[PDB]
Amino acid sequence: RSVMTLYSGKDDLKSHQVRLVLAEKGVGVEITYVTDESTPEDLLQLNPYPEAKPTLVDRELVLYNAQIIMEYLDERFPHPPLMPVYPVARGTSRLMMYRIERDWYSLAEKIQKNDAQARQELKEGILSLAPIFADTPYFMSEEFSLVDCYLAPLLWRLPAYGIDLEGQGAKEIKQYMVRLFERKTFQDSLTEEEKELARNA
Amino acid sequence: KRSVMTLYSGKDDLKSHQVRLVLAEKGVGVEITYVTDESTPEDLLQLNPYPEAKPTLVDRELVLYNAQIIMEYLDERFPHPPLMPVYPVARGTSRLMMYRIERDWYSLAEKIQKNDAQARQELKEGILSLAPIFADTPYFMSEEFSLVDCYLAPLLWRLPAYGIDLEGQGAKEIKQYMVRLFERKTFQDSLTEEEKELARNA
Repeated sequence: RSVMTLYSGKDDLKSHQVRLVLAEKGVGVEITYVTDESTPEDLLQLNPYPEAKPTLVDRELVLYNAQIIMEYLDERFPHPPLMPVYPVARGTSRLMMYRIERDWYSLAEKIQKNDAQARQELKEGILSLAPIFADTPYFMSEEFSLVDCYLAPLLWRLPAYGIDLEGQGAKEIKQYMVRLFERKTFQDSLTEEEKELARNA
Repeated sequence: KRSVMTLYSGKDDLKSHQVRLVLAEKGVGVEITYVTDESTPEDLLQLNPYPEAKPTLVDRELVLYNAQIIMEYLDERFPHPPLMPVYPVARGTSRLMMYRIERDWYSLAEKIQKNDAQARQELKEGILSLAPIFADTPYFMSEEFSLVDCYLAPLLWRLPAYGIDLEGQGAKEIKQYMVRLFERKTFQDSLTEEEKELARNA
């Protein structure tokens, strides 16, 4: 068909981002799910790197790296805007996205290997964001953006990460989580595997 | 407080040279504070929380690190001349090529400056295999000078210092692109004295 193909993980944190963005753009995509057990021959030629998900294929153009995909989707499908307009705000947005992947997505990898230092570090970091959400309903923005597409998959996996939010700042973050998860686009972007993380853990 | 942007650049740093090239291409003037691994200033220490804290651009209350972030900021805040394509598909390709240069080649250049002899050959084998694309276009997958060339110009300049010489077939196209790249007045203006000294002493 004349429709984009997405090679996605079933439980992958970065594949969930792309799926959330495609839902926010309202675009229909053919999703082929890939496991660590077996990575398809089609994807094997299209993606040269060990980590193969997410990969978006469209006509001639093949793209990997999740932020490259997310920025392409925002440039190809402008409505609704998931990035700010002015270059200063766009710089800050990109920088926050960089620091979320470097400081927190890395911690989560360790938390899946049951690191308790990383678990405490991520909880402390998440709770420190509380004074942002007393200013703006979303991350440093009045409107939902791509930075919220970094935080939403991460904060969804918080019971599975063994993280329970209490103390000062919990009320503010939990409200932000409500604004994030109650979105129809978020609920539609969930795989059954991703849905099973909440109601079991 | 000062009404001009401040770049915290390295003297021989690869990613600092990218940012310096882009600022030269945009024609915008900047107070450049040079930093060594020996000592990093109190100002820079407060704004950047990472071990490797160069390049760092500081503008009013906005601090930016990561070279690709800074380079994209500069292209968006200073539109003339455009160093990125207009259409979304071309922009995605450019970003992917910029991603692969840093993942595949810039990683080898880290290993060369340490010890590695294998990384020297791997970078040589990488560049010479990409030689047919330079026959197609005057710049890397582009008819005009883009940010992809801003990834290649710090790399190919240091090619005598890496110990890689133009070898066999394909190297005619590489050197012709290199001479097209290095003879830009923006490139020569972006070079530090340390970076100039790599050319003559190797």
